Amino acid sequence: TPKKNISKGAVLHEKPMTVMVLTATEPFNYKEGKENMFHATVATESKYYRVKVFNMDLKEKFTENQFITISKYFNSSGILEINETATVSEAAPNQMFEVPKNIIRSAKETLKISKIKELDSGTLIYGVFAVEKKKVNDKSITFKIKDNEDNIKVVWDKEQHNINYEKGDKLQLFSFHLRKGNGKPILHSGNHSFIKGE
DNA sequence: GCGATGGTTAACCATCGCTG
DNA sequence: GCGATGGTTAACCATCGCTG
Ligand code: NA
Repeated sequence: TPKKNISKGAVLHEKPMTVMVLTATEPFNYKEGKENMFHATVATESKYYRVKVFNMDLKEKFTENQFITISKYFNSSGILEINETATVSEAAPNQMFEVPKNIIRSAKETLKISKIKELDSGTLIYGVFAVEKKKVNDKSITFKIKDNEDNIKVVWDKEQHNINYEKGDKLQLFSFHLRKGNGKPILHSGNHSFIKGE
């Protein structure tokens, strides 16, 4: 189906958009071993975007600093999602552009934890954070992460502990969900979450 | 109608840790 | 000693996608 693996409520964009690839993770299985994906960050002249890619045929195309043109991709609350429905081509020279330094900078920065806490519940969070505590449990792995001004609990709920993380490492989070309500805000894993040592 | 997804509340029980 | 903190499970409420 054209919407296979795409997030609920995502909007199809048929028009081509050219982006420069900044980063991409290795592929990994999710949905209890049934599907694969990888995370990426790309930039246009005006914005950077987090990207979730479900078509493994594209892994070779998501190369650092290369320009690619994407169409029939989806937009899920600002996160670009790309499945087999999309077309991805190498960009024509006359479609390339310079990505402003401030965009590159933004795409690499991590929001302050105190600022993260002010966002709406359900907001997807990405970033690199110092680790204060780590606890491996039967059904979860939890962390206390911190920056210079604040700390927050991270809950990894996926039944799987094969995380490439070593003691002393900073923790890199992809697509965690801010949770709040009555009590302390936390970052909780979701179907697409990925965690690794920096 | 059901599966996937997912935020909130809360019960329950264990462990932690040490004066606002 | 004992209140605070933390893990697990579940109920509840909700939306979407597919139901050609
Ligand atoms: Na996939």
